[PDB]
Amino acid sequence: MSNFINIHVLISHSPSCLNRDDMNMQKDAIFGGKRRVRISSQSLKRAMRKSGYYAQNIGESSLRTIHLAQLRDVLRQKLGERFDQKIIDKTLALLSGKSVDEAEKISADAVTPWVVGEIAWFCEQVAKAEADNLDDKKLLKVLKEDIAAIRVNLQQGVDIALSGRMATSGMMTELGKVDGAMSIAHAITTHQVDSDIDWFTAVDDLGTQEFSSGVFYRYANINLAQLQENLGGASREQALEIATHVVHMLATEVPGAKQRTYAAFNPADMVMVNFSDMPLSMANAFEKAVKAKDGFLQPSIQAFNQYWDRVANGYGLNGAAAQFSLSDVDPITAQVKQMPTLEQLKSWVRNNGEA
Amino acid sequence: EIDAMALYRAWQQLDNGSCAQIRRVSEPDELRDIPAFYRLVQPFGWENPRHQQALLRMVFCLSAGKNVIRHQDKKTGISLGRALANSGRINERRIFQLIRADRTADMVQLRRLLTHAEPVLDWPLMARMLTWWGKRERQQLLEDFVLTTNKN
Amino acid sequence: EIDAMALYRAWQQLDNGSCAQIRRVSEPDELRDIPAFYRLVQPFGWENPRHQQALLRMVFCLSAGKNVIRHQDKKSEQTTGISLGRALANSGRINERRIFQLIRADRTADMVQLRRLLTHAEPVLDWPLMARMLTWWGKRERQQLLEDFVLTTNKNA
Amino acid sequence: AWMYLSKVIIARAWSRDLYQLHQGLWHLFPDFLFHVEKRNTPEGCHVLLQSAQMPVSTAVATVIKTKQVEFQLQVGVPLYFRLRANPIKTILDNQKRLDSKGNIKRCRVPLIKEAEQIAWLQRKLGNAARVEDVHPISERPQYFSKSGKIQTVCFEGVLTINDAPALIDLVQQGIGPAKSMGCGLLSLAPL
Repeated sequence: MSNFINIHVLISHSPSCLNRDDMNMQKDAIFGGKRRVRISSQSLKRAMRKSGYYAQNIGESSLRTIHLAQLRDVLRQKLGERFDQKIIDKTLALLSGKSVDEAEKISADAVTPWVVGEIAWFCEQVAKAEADNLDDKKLLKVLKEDIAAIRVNLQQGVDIALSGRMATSGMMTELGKVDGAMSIAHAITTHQVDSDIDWFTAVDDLGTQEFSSGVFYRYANINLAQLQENLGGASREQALEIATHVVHMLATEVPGAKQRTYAAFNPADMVMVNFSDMPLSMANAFEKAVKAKDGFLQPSIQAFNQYWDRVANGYGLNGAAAQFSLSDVDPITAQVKQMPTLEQLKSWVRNNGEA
Repeated sequence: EIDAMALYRAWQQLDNGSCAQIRRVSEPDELRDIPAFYRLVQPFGWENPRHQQALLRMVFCLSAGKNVIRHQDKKTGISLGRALANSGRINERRIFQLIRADRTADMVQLRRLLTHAEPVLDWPLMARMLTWWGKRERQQLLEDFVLTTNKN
Repeated sequence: EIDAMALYRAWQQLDNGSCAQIRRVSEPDELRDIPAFYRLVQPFGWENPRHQQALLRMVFCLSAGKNVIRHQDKKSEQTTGISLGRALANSGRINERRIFQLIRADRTADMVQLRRLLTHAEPVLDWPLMARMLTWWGKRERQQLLEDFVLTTNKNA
Repeated sequence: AWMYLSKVIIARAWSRDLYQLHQGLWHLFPDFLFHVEKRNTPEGCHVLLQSAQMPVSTAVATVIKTKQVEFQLQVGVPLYFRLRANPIKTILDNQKRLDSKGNIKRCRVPLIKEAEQIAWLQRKLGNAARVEDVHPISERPQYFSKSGKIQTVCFEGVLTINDAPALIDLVQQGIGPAKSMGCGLLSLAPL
């Protein structure tokens, strides 16, 4: 029973039109002295969130906004048959800290994530309080007593239980603070994307590099205890189910229309999952930027494996570990159960690292 | 918000059987007993409860006849009280009688007035008035009427 | 003199491309390397060399963002509106030593630090007053900034 | 089929604008093609320069190194390449502005789709070489002061040669519009 599960992913896809800044340029980042192409974790997260896989296997995603008026209209249309409009308005008002009239514009302090199931639950508590002659103050007081009952509703807002939420006003300041379970890094390429060439000297002499594809390292880990808590006390099984869908999405999703370069042929380029007591990232396997052989993918896997060996042996990691890669690279010595397909890896995660 | 001119033009183009079938109600809520009504107000958000008690009123009034309420564009246009006063067919005491009438009875009186006067007015303005329809709005009605009747 | 609210209104209605392109500078003089700047500040007398330095400063601050500096007109009662220092102090986001190290910061060091403070504090203030302050920007206008900051913080507590 | 290639720098003084870079470059020559490799450093602006004539260093335009090359390319061999250009389309103004001659203006508009840009590359190279691998690096728009704006793209990748003299023709002529504002220069390298 280890508390952290670490997801290491090597993914091969285009290095362009993925994640741009304010000036039409693809994001990047310097690592080990070389410029890598970067996809930013906000982008990853939101790409996963709005993905179809998520919609079909996790649920509906949170409703993030700053427009309380329009949220008011939405909540009326979506809950209006179940509570009276006045109870809805009261509830949104108590949670946001703003007055809900029928004005045209009502802004919160910041863009906040909203779960409609959660809001509905609160509507229940508000209406019940109204029938029970409770003032807002002891309402807040009693709600503070059982929070897990509020977190149960995050099973309809899993993205929030995963990546967290802060509130600055309303009752949400004491009932709505959620500490995210999943930590996720920025995707960085394992290699330099600028062509490794001095064009001056080169013109005298008139591994092979890829250009329309690049190899990215994605790291994420999930704090199971934390996920269970944020979900209102759900079981380690439900945890592991969600963590599994995250291993999948992390291993497969590319922001925008684009997808993995070899999407139609294999299901994943390289994936390793590893249970542990303390999270640790493998990015340092690429501090020394990878140099091409037949492209960048298997020299990257080679690096990943060599480093995994040295770290595991050095720091004494005897937690469960599984890896999926259909490349024949020199094998990874430690007790790392190899997985023939992706799905088998996913089922190995679903089963707490034994299947 | 709920489109009002749309609904107006909808009513106006309705088929005679339908219109004749809706006209038969004698109380707004009875519209919920009539299929044609639902077919009419489906596009204008009847499915959203917030609007229902509004739609019910709007339609009820329109149900005075196919061209009883005559909409005229503004050059705030012409208010209901203004119009009823302009007609010259409404005695003041019926507005009196209307603004002290109870729930539902008020609307019945209103529709009767509409059929008697055949007013010319800014339909969406009336639409909003019906949308809220409280003590405020009734008082506003009587005031518009009085102030008009004085000058004319 | 230079019309302030005009320059503000022009900045509020500039096209987002030009806007983002301007924001990107890291020193007022770098604005000279940008076309959108010239088109922006030409109607307000950039062509007169007396007014140039000033404009360079004003725009630089505005370059914090299209809606970082929120103008608010002075109340008819009050003789002047909300000055910069009061605004910053009112933000609650600025530390006294930032202001202190601001007024002791050298030509140039100075504007960069101010812009950082502006983005951080997103102040509501009487803009033309700020504009004047930027027009002159000498020892006593700096010292006045520190005064307003310190005194407002003490008043409010 | 000769040329020479030189790494030069222009002091930040003259390197403030695109046109002034042009000027700085011709003033060290009593035509050519160039590629900007570092725009402002404090020292100034690094530039790779392909030319017919010999640069000699000036007050604002410092020549760092110079060597002089001619091309021997064997067909069939694959090579790495780098090219900054501005893919466009020429249309009638939708704003329907008019020309001095009296009729509607023409406008050059950038191609803003990846596929279109690569298509533009393969087209422009045509029979000279086939592109085997390309990535189309998006860059920030460049402005200049007449006054105006060009939108470049930087292709890096791998091509295969299909007609050596044709490709060499391309390399010395330049590829695409705006040759005088940094684009056009195609650099080749051995795999």
